[PDB]
Amino acid sequence: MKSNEHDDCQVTNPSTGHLFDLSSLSGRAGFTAAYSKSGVVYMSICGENENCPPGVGACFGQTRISVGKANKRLRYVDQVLQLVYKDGSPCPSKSGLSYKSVISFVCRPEAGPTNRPMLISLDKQTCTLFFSWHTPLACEPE
Amino acid sequence: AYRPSETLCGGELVDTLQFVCGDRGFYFSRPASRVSRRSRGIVEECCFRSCDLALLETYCATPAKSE
Repeated sequence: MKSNEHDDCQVTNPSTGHLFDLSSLSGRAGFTAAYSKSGVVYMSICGENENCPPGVGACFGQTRISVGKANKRLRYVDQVLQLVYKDGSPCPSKSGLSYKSVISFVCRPEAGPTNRPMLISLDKQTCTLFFSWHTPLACEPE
Repeated sequence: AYRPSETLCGGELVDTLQFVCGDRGFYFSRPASRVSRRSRGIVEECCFRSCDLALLETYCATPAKSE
């Protein structure tokens, strides 16, 4: 089949033929993560979150600012399942800039307290949010 | 997508403050204080003019209170 990459949140590992399906993590309610003391981020995997304006994949729930439109561009980059969202709302930090959420899925076969969107850091100038997620669903057994 | 305000007076203003200043404290509107720090800022500025993140970030609450 043409390309192990697919704009359907599913990627096959060319090394062992492990099919990563992230649609198993998809959802309309999504997952809620705590950011600022009085704020939570809405995030839906490969789908749009209904707690924020239609089309929104990532959004902070205070005023409902979009930090990524619900796209599904999953890329497999060296054990890393990247789910990149773009076309959010204009970032107030720099008028005309846009937010972006980078979902980074990492193999954690032992599971743990890392099976939750872990905000790595926010690149202050580029309005880019990095998210870690350690799960055994995203692993290929070596 | 088109919105009537590129600077949402209120919404984007207070949310950006609360966003990164949630822990530090956010107060750009100061009526008084015995420190004579009663100077409001960014409210009318970032309502009608375009602002940079620097302004709001270095404002936040008080500029030298993390020191």
